[PDB]
Amino acid sequence: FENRVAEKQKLFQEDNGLPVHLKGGATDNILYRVTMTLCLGGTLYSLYCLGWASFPHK
Amino acid sequence: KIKNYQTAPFDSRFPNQNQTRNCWQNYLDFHRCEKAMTAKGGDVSVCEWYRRVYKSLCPISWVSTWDDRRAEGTFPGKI
Amino acid sequence: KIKNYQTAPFDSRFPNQNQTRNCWQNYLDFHRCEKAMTAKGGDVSVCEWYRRVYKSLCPISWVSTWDDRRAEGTFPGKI
Amino acid sequence: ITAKPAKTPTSPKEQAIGLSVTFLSFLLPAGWVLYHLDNYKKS
Amino acid sequence: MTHQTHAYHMVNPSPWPLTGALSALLMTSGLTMWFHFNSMTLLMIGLTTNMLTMYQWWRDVIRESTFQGHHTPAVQKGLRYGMILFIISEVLFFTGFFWAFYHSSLAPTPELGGCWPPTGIHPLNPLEVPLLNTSVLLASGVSITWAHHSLMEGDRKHMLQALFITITLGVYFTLLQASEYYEAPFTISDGVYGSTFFVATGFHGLHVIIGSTFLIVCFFRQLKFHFTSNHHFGFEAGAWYWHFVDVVWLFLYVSIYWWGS
Amino acid sequence: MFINRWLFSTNHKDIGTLYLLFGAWAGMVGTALSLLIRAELGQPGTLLGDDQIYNVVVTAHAFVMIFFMVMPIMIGGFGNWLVPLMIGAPDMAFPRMNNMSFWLLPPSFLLLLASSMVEAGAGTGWTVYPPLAGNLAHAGASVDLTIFSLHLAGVSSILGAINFITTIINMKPPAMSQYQTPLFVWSVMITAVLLLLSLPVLAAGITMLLTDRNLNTTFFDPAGGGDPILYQHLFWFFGHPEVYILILPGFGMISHIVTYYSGKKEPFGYMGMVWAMMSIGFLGFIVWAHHMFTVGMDVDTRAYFTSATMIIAIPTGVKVFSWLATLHGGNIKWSPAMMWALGFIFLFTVGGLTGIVLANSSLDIVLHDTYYVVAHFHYVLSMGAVFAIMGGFVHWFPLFSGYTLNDTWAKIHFAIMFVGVNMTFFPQHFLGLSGMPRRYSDYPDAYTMWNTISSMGSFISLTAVMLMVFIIWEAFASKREVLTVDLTTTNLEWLNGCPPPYHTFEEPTYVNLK
Amino acid sequence: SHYEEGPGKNIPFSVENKWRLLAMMTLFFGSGFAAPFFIVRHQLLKK
Amino acid sequence: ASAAKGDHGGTGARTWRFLTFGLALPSVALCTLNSWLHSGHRERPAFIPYHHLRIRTKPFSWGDGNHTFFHNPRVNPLPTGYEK
Amino acid sequence: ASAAKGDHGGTGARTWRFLTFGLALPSVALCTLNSWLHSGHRERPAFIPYHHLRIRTKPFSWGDGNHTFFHNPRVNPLPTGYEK
Amino acid sequence: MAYPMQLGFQDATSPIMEELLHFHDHTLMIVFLISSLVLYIISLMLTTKLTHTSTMDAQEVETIWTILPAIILILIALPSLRILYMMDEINNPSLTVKTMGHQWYWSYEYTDYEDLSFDSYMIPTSELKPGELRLLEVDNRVVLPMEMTIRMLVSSEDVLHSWAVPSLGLKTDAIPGRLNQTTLMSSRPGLYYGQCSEICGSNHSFMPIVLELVPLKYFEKWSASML
Ligand code: HEA
Ligand code: HEA
Ligand SMILES: [Cu+2]
Ligand SMILES: [Cu+2]
Ligand SMILES: [Cu+2]
Ligand SMILES: [Mg+2]
Ligand code: NA
Repeated sequence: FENRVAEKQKLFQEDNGLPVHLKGGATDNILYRVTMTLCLGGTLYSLYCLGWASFPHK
Repeated sequence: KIKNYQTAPFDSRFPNQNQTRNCWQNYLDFHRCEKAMTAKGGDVSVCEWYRRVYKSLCPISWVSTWDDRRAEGTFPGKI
Repeated sequence: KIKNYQTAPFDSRFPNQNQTRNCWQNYLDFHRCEKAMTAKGGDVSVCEWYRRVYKSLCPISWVSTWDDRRAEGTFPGKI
Repeated sequence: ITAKPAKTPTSPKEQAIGLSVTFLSFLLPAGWVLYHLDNYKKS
Repeated sequence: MTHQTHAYHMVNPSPWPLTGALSALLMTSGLTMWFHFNSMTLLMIGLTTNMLTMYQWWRDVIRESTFQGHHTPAVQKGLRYGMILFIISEVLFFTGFFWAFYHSSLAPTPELGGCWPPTGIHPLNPLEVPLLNTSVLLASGVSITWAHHSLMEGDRKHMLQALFITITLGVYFTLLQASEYYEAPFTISDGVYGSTFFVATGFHGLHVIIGSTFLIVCFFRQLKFHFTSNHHFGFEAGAWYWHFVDVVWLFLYVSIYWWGS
Repeated sequence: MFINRWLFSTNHKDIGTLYLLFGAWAGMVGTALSLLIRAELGQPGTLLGDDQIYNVVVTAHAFVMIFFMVMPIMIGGFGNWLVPLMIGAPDMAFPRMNNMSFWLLPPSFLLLLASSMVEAGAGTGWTVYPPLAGNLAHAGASVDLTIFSLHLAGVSSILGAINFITTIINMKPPAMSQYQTPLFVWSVMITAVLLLLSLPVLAAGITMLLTDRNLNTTFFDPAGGGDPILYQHLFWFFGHPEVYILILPGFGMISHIVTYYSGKKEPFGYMGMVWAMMSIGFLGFIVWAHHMFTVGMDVDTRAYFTSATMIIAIPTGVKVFSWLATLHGGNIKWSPAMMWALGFIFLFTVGGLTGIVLANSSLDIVLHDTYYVVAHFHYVLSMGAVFAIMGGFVHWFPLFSGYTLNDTWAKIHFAIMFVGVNMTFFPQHFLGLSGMPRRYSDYPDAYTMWNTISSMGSFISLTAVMLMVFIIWEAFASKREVLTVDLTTTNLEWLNGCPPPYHTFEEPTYVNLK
Repeated sequence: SHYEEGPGKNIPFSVENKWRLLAMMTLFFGSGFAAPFFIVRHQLLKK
Repeated sequence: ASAAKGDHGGTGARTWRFLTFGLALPSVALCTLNSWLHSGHRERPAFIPYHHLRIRTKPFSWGDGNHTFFHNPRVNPLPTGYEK
Repeated sequence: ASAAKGDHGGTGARTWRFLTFGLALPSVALCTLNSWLHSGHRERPAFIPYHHLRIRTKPFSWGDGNHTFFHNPRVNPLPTGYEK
Repeated sequence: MAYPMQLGFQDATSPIMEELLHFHDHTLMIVFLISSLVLYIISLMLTTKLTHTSTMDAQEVETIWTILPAIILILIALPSLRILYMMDEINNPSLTVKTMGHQWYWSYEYTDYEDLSFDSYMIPTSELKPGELRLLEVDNRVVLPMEMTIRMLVSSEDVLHSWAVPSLGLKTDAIPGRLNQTTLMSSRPGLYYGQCSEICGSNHSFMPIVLELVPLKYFEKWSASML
């Protein structure tokens, strides 16, 4: 392959005020939002299950 | 030859609070003696001792299940 | 019940070229059976098997020395 | 430890109220459940 | 609030800890839904958010070190202690399982036949596949060492080559172990013998997979030149972890496969 | 932005604050649970109706106070806030990971709450011993939910231990040796070592309990050749260390408080003090079986365990005496915090002596599983850990907030709690000697008086905690900001003012290599 | 970053109004203390 | 057994390469040859309904809840005996 | 058992001095206390002329050639039985 | 058994329990000593205006406060261990009785000669005859000959239980698959109560143990009347 590390150093050191988890571009953002969505959605889902199970369902 | 038996006496092989082996061993030993004496045309009256001891120490339920197991041939101990 | 004995048969406990334990064990077992059957008022005819086996396998000299030892009470095996 | 005087002093009356509200938030909900223990026990 | 004059790393606020914490909630309760209300959705969602979190968290660590240069010598030294301490707790984790094993096998209960292995159990032969597994893992302990040295000497081709061999060896062990699991005449439900055998070697097996992907990560980072001949902590940790996995196996082999059967 | 700051934090101070808040909340849950216990036992007969609810409550009480109140407050709260400040560090070694240690706690607590809501809850005792905890006597998700809560809490603290040890060892001023770090820092380092080594054995143990309930393994089921006693060994191998983990940070705080309010530059016998905590930490790993004296172990091993357990009093003795030696000749300020510390020194001594009585396996036969042991651990935990937690809290509260408490109210608070707890637990020594078992929801008529007095003492303490909530309100409501603090020369944490800025030690301290 | 600093500013709750604080504290500790009692009730109400 | 292959079992990437290809890998081939010049097939064990085996205190949360995860019909009997 | 005394079991002469006097030596005192709060006297064993003991295929090249080097009359019988 | 407003141990019914009472008196004497010493010192330290805030030499007194406690501990341990060994002491019993804990009652088995077995349940407070003890009465007591060395073997058929009888100085856990042995010996006839001492579920508080000690002669007839 070829060494393109220096090029990525520049992209990430660029003073754009972005935190490292987003500094990489537009994709970091979609991943981030996908992750947060599943976590919150799933958390809501689990709370619901906890509720159903809390009551005798049989 | 003892039948003036009060109860299983102290056995140095099993000197501590845990007597699980004492019951177990005497139960095995008996059935092994009984088998030998019955398999070589002899007297089981020798095997008596062990039955008294294991009878004194072993919980009823253990003895019942072990017997049932021996009947169905799933007794894990080598008799 | 065997007395139609040819010689000590194959014993899976002692499957290799070294048969030292085979002799030893059978010698022990016999004297232990003999003692039990004599000590609980019974038949030693059960203990026969072991005597035939150990007799077939043990060298004369070993059997002699072990007996002498038992007589003087210096037999190391626990009978 | 030395301090400036209170920036928004809590007069005795204000304290009395604050103490009252606090105690109540601890005693009421539990008293309600406890009072009704029978109503639940009988099933 | 000036320019910092210490060599440490102040990390940007990150959502990954929250996300990872939530993942843990999803997996455990997902496991609870699976075990009792026979459903895998929650567990599946949990597994997914967990990978996403590990991917992004470690991605950032790379960004912060390789790309932003925050791993000064002080920071690295910290990372070393962290890794070691982590391995130590893993050792104690496995110690619980060796305790269980030794406890059961040294004092076999009446219900087992009062002997070890329990009557009815047909243990595997340690001179067959288990000997093989042993030689495969130790061999990868040797190749990973060659990898390390190639790296320190700046030899990119050999580092990649040695790293590759190490990896195929670890993959090979996984396949062999998986085959044995299938071929084995006893199961996890076969009393304390099957219990002890399968959770101890099962967890180790799980660690062999974790170490392999860790090394796979190191492989790709090397393809992209992330490592310099002097700064390559990700690899060192990958290697230490690999030797731990190697050692734990040696104990299983001697204890459970050899002595315990 | 509330988010970036409070949910995505990487600041040791904000995380420490989050822990103090969580721990304060959990303490209310735990206190409520302790009152339901005494409510049931405050009059002969049954109050709750079914004794499984009682058992569920007794269990929850223990987990909440231990895992969700004491540890988060002491280690997560005071640990994160003070550790970096005392050694001149910018933050912890792994500030992002540190945030996960905290966020693993709410989910973990949720699972514990969920366990008592589904099915009939887990009425197993905090020891959660099998077969009672097995899938037969406790079928359903409850115990499994309990096990998972414990996994998360374990992961949280293991990760925390790694952080504290790394930080304390790697991030001090280059010239400062370990023998120049304050005692609290040492106390939290030793605790972290204990957590690192003990928590994983617990995790292994409860994972085995989990597979027994759901994967048909038989580690603890005799049917498959397992042994319920194996569980006990693994659990308590973690369990004794745990009790020392709950008190060590407190030993640290008490040393700082006694030193400060006596007007001394340093505690007496600093190295004897370091030696003592290491010794306690070490010996704390080889005495576990004193919790299993009625289980049927060989007499020789029982003699070993009582002998070993007793040597722990020697190093503990040098600490008690060193605290007293610190007071010697001091210019004493009778502040609330100092009051809490004096109470600790005495109460802890009582509770520890009582533990020496129980160390005797012969005598423990008749004391084991009676209220005499409940009296012991409540002296060392409810009047040890908690008293340290209160002294440390009123002492450093101004550093955390920038505001001061009303000292008179604080003293009123101490006085009430001092009465409440003694009234509550002292009588229980009688119950135990006279034979009252633990974990009972009702008792033979003869034990009525003491149980009655005891339940009454528990309401006094209730008053004290309600009062405390008010005290915090009034401090924040009045807003008396701090001006000057005494003895900053030997108390670094205060040097940056109250409260310290978000980022402290942006420029390191300067320490000569003389 | 540009987070605010000083007394009453390093906390996740506003302390600008003593009475609104009274309410939040009340809810906070209150819900905490109340939880066990409602769980016991919940359990008594299934059977 | 024991061990002693002359010297150089330390220092030099060339040395570790040497050990990798001259000792490690060959050992793997030998154990592979052995593990295949031995590994054929163990006759499936006689089924006897021991109570300390084929444990079932709670059904597995998958399949029919009576089959272990890597169930192998040829060698793993159900609690009632072999399958087919 | 196990072990874990907090940290510092490495680096610094002060540290090793600390371990020497705070852990090593105290262990020796404890084991000394034990080894003396236990060590009294084992009643001399009953003499039985076993043939696998008190071996004599060639006389010792010292004394009367029938006494082992650190012969202790109270506990070491000659082949013929105890001395006095 | 325990009486209202009791402070210490129940009166001793056996010799080891007597031994324990005395050993406890001994230990308590010491805890009073230490605890009073610590309180006196604390009050001494807090009652003077004299100050000495400069540094004090560490080591010097540290030896007194290390050696002294070491001596005191040896004074508690010797006796402790002596008794510990007596309790396990090689006894030669004249009867063996087994008890098996069950979820919510104890069952007894005397099987030396016969196959005598019976369950023992708590008598509900609503079926108590006047003068009977509320949560302590059992319908079928465990009768044993007074003044004899009985061997008790404890186990369980379900969860853990603990068979205890304070007055006699006994507590042995009942563990499934395990037989634990303890040695009983009463020096007086009478009724002696105890209670399950290991959490076993919902009715852990309601499965007492009542021992009835009478002369041999009466034990034998009772055995036979129980089948
Ligand atoms: C803060 C936690 C804490 C601490 C610090 C300790 C400290 C001690 N505890 Fe205990 N203890 C618990 C909390 C704690 N414990 C808990 C929770 C349980 C019950 C768990 C359960 O089953 O649920 C328990 C139970 C427990 C048992 C089990 C009893 C049974 O179940 O039957 C035993 C047994 O030995 C014991 C002993 C000790 C000892 C010897 C100390 C020693 O560390 C004390 C040393 C302190 C002193 C000795 C006082 C100061 C010293 C001096 C002034 C010097 C002079 C002293 C002498 C010469 C004697 N404790
Ligand atoms: C840290 C440990 C801890 C604490 C503090 C307590 C506190 C209390 N405990 Fe205990 N309890 C245990 C842990 C603890 N407990 C354990 C382990 C068991 C055994 C469980 C089992 O058997 O399985 C037990 C069991 C137990 C029993 C035995 C139950 C039985 O055997 O049936 C009893 C009975 O009276 C009891 C009562 C009390 C009471 C009245 C309080 C009261 O003191 C409550 C009063 C309130 C406080 C003393 C604390 C207030 C502090 C705060 C609110 C935090 C403040 C916050 C900040 C400043 C940031 N508890
Ligand atoms: Cu302990
Ligand atoms: Cu019970
Ligand atoms: Cu019980
Ligand atoms: Mg118990
Ligand atoms: Na009650």
